[PDB]
Amino acid sequence: SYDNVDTLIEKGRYNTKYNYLKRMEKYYPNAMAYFDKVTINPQGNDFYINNPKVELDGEPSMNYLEDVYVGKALLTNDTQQEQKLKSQSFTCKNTDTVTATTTHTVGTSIQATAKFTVPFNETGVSLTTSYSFANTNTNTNSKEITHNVPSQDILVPANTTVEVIAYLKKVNVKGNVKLVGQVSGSEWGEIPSYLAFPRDGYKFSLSDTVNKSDLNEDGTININGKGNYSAVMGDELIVKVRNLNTNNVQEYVIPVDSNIVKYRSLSIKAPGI
Amino acid sequence: SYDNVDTLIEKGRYNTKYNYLKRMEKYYPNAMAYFDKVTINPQGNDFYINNPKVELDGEPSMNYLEDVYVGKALLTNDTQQEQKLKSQSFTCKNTDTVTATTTHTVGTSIQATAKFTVPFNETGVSLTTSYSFANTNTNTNSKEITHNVPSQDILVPANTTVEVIAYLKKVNVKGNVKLVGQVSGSEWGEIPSYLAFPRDGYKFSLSDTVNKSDLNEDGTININGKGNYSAVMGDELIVKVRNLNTNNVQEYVIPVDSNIVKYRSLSIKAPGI
Amino acid sequence: SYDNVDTLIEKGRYNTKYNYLKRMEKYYPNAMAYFDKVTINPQGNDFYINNPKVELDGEPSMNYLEDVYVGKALLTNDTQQEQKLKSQSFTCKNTDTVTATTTHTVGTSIQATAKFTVPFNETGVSLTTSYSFANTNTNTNSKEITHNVPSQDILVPANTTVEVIAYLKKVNVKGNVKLVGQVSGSEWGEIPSYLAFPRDGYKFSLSDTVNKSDLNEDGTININGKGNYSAVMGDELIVKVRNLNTNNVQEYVIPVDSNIVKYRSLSIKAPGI
Ligand SMILES: [U]
Ligand SMILES: [U]
Ligand SMILES: [U]
Ligand SMILES: [U]
Ligand SMILES: [U]
Ligand SMILES: [U]
Ligand SMILES: [U]
Ligand SMILES: [U]
Ligand SMILES: [U]
Repeated sequence: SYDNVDTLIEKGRYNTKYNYLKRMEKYYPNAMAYFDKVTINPQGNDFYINNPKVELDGEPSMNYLEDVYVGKALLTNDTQQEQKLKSQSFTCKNTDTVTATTTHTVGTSIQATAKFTVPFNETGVSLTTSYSFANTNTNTNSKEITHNVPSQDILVPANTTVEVIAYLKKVNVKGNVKLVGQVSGSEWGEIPSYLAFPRDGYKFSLSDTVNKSDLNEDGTININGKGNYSAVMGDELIVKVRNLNTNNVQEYVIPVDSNIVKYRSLSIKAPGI
Repeated sequence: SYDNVDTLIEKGRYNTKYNYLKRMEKYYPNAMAYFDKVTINPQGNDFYINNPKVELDGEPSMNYLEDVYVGKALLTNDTQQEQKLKSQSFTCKNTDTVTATTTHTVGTSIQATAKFTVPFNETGVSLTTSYSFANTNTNTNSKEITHNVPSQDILVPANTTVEVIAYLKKVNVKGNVKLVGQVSGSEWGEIPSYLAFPRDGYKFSLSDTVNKSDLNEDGTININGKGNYSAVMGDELIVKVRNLNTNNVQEYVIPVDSNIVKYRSLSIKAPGI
Repeated sequence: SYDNVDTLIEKGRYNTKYNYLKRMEKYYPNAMAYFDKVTINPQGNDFYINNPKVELDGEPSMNYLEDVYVGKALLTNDTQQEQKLKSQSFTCKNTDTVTATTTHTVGTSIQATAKFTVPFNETGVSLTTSYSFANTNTNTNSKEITHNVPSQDILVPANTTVEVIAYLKKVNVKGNVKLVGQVSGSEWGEIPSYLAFPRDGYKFSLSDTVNKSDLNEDGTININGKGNYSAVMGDELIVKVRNLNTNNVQEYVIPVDSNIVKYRSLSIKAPGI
């Protein structure tokens, strides 16, 4: 259980080149001193990260960022009794975005990717990016959403005008992910024959660079990288209605009903009932 | 109907210099090849953009940005009945600003300007800048506003203290303008006499660089540039009162009544009536 | 009363070097002309700023910046009568920070510091930094706060589900400080003997570089520097409950009860009572 730079672990080439000169120490006593005059030429691998998944390192933090104005309406009840009065429908085209960086890669050597869906729906519109395990990429996805607020029925007391403001709250969800998976496989190369020294075909596994305890059953080895994200997305649609005689304001959420969000038609009471 | 770089269109000097060498093709067959050995020297113009107006390319977007704290008050009713209790008056000096850039000029050659008033009043205080049609200028205007909230009468139930918070909502209105107008007039210059070549006084209109269809009646030609803006301005003044026994909060807008905004004196009910 | 660069005032070395050559004008008429061939070597001081205090140059400005989501809860009353229903407790670890710069030092020469506590408590958690009088330092202090919201009792009408959102308002308090205090003391040095010129041990006070009127009783002299700040801190904890039949939302402040803020357990009415 546990490991973070595939690249540092692949320096178990160091093992092949050392043990190599160690045999040669019998044939010539100054063997170790030739450490860098002897080149070691990689020629391939089947290195692979299995079941790459991104997951939440910590809980997400959420801030209510801004409110988007969506619409306005005066509704006028010049009657001696209370009336149901209909507001107009609105359309807001608003964009939900997320941007996602890899902060600590998992080594550079082996490529991998994994989708991550933003842990905040609240509208019916999900949002996904991905992370690259092996370089520090900033990827950015997004989605235009059209919120269709239909007419609302608003009870308005007698001799009251009423101001109706509608707005879409936005929320900014930030957090830290960990990139994880189970690395397998081997490299094969050659320590080419130098002067008196013999050629040496090699093949090391990554299993054999750590410890049989750290290693799993199935033979792979766990890796972790780091990554952050920051998304901005719609939350509730609010309708605030204000009675222009008393100036009291009452607040209402208009609930939800591709990339088109339709909202319920509600009947709601203005302050003064 | 339609055109965007006066400057590209003024390269109907190219027309005068070409047609010029075209006549000379009879007298000498290698005329076109002297295209850049022959200089063309402008000497004046009465180019002019008529009725320059800025106008809204798209609807404005509005975000409720921040709330400015304006004041606080505890109001205490240690009586066995409900009392009208007066809050203190406040003054807030707050600044409404707008900044405005030209994003795609209309060509560099001819100067023009046009005022633009920010499409959001909501306080009694308007805000205007302008755009330069011919260079990418950022201009910034602003206005200090002093909001004078008088004493408010607050009904407070028996044996209730009440906390009153007042604040000014700010709103951030951003959008895209288009700079428009009707260009007229001409340039006059000279293709000075070179070696065997004769001098050639010229005068071309801008009308004669496009197409009689695109041209208007009156003879001018329509132009468009681009421009954005971003203003931050006051919207409603809110008074929130909280009943300290139940902790319910009720919300109220205090309506409006040079660069001094006076607000109404309202009578309002604390939660608990 | 009044003074702002100790450093400009210490150029009453200029006084010692001038008056010095003024005596020499008798012995040789071209004395003033040697002004910079004569070196003046400081060797010490007991300069000191007494009772250094930071204080508020203007009132603070406060913006409600963002709301931190703290928790969510559905509470369901599938009974034919009204029920008290308990929400779950939450923990929010949130950080209150302040950053503070010195904008106009008070001269570079003499060191001093003074603590400044942020003029906004509202949680039970104060916040302090300091200012350096003599260089333009940005210092930043902060405090993790854990807000412990216990279970709340929420009256919920019959056949009503109810959504409960809890959030912590943050506020951004910015303003300008003035760094003040009463400077005392002296420098002593030497105008070393050059060619025909005699050595001259000196000791000037700072008192004797301005005017006996500006000077105080006790002999010191008032100084002022400038400095700004910007803190971000928690204000009220809000619980908003929404009745899912009518969609009305009522709002509530949950009042406060080291770096651990415990909150009251309230009994509150959902909309619909
Ligand atoms: U995991
Ligand atoms: U919700
Ligand atoms: U509100
Ligand atoms: U237009
Ligand atoms: U309004
Ligand atoms: U509120
Ligand atoms: U003072
Ligand atoms: U408060
Ligand atoms: U609210």
